[PDB]
Amino acid sequence: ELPEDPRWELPRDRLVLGKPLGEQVVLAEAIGLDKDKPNRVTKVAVKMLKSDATEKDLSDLISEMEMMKMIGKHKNIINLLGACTQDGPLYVIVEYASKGNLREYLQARRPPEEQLSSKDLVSCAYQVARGMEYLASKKCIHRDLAARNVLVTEDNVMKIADFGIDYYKKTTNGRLPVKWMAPEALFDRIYTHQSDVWSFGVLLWEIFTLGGSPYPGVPVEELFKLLKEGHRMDKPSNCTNELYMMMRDCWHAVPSQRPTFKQLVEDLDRIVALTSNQE
Amino acid sequence: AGVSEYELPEDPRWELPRDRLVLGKPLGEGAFGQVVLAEAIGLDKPNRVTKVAVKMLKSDATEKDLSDLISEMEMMKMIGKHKNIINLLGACTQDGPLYVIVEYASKGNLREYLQARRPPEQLSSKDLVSCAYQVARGMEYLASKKCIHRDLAARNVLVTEDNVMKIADFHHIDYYKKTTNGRLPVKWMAPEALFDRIYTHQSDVWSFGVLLWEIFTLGGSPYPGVPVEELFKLLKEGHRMDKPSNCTNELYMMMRDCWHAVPSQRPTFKQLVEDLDRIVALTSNQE
Ligand SMILES: COc1ccc(CCc2cc(Nc3ccnc(NCc4cc(C)no4)n3)[nH]n2)cc1OC
Ligand SMILES: COc1ccc(CCc2cc(Nc3ccnc(NCc4cc(C)no4)n3)[nH]n2)cc1OC
Repeated sequence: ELPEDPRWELPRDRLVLGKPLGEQVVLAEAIGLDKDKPNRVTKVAVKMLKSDATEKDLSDLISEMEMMKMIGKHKNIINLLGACTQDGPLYVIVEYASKGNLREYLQARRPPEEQLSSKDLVSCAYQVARGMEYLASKKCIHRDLAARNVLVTEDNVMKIADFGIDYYKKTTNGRLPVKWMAPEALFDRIYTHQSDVWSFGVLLWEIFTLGGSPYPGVPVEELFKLLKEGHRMDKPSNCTNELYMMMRDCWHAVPSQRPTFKQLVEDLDRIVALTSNQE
Repeated sequence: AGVSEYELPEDPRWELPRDRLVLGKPLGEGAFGQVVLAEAIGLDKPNRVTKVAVKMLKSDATEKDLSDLISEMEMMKMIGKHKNIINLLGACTQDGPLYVIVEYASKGNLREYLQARRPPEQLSSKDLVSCAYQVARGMEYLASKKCIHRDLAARNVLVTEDNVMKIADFHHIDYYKKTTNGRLPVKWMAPEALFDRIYTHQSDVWSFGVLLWEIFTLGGSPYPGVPVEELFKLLKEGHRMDKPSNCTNELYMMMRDCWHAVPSQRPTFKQLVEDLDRIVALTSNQE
């Protein structure tokens, strides 16, 4: 049996499980998630263990939930809304983002859903930096910050997910997560907020290429050689010299010299206000 | 070889006496040939010196390497003169090693020329389109003379003192073989040339598109860190190199057109020369 936390506990008859969202996370409807409004349904995402899970997988899911409780609420992160911990499988209830991951969102909006202006792209970057600055302020290190791990809501709000290793392992889309990793995290296994800033630099590149794949055709061994040579990704087209300078600053060889998330948030705030929405 | 082991046939139209050629510093070398800087005393008519490039065999060459050098010289005679190609000026074929005398381009290859001029002799957007126009004009002439290049890349384009673009070097090939700079020549090859060994003027158009990419990236390296096997996989997926920064949508559409999967759907060198001529005239010299 699991211990019961009344702040977060939702009765099981208040949760209507729906279609799976991805491979497990399912779409669901929560009845009266808020105690003050018991007659309203909220579309939510529910994370649960599969039938083949072990006692280690359960402790991992519990730890993720406990971590989300400690971190607290922020507009630019996927927030915890509740849990079903008693008399049945553990359900971790989180915010639902209907427009999917940021990579897919940007790809679907490439020129021939709707079209994104230059100001909208800088706004995505600002929102992600904002969420990262909050997570860093809570002493949290992400370790896999990428566009695939950023979710977009119905109201186009950016929300960071999975915040709370074999180099040759590939993702579902067939990409290599090492391509987002700072050299000190890759070669010395040193993970800091500065190593996440390097990953944010790769994320900025993904935004301004509208869901572009980093280093296409490059295997792990060749990437290690590019990083050792001090190779850096090329300036995307439809990217200012100022935004490319930001990416390059995030990719400083010396971690202490990279900008912080606080600086990135301030710079991005000023750039948004100066960026045209007319193209 | 056809008596060439002991003596070469004469061609008085092109023959320069050996005492009228002063061999100088080497410019570069391959597996069995080499290129040296030289001074030629009175090429035309009479006593003035011209700085020239001389191609000759290395001391380890075979009869096959000699027949290859002879064939290159004979091909250059057939092709004729054009401003945007390295032209034949003469030869020393009798009583000694074969010397193939060609035009000297002092500012080196286009890849180095563009890299040395990256911002910190700056080049404007009109200068870049002008390089592209000049290469297309040289290629249009070579194609009109039934010459298929097979290795059209910025490394094989030479730049003279007056900034004129001149094309040089106009189962046997190993895909895994690298250049001096450490690049893979397969990254310039058309898919039909790569997968079906079909070489045409349309396959050279594909290479010109990769050359256009090299110009607008100011000597940028195509597909860095990509091995041969992965490149084959990118081409099979219909992957295309990204639009460089400081490159118009019109010039990127030109590159993409050059990279059409169907060779008949690619522009011809005649069409590229016409398009580039119109673009140059409309391109600013102010940036
Ligand atoms: C306990 O740890 C987690 C905390 C939060 C999440 C995100 C839950 C979620 C998913 C969605 N919206 C969509 C829309 C379209 N497609 C998907 N696919 C599923 C998917 C993508 C990612 C990123 N994570 O799950 N989701 N909103 N909210 C997943 C977590 O575990 C992997
Ligand atoms: C019959 O085949 C050829 C016909 C012409 C040539 C080019 C001759 C030449 C070289 C130069 N100027 C410089 C300047 C700086 N560095 C060099 N490097 C030498 C080099 C580069 C390439 C391309 N070919 O040779 N050359 N001007 N003119 C080469 C040929 O075969 C390899």
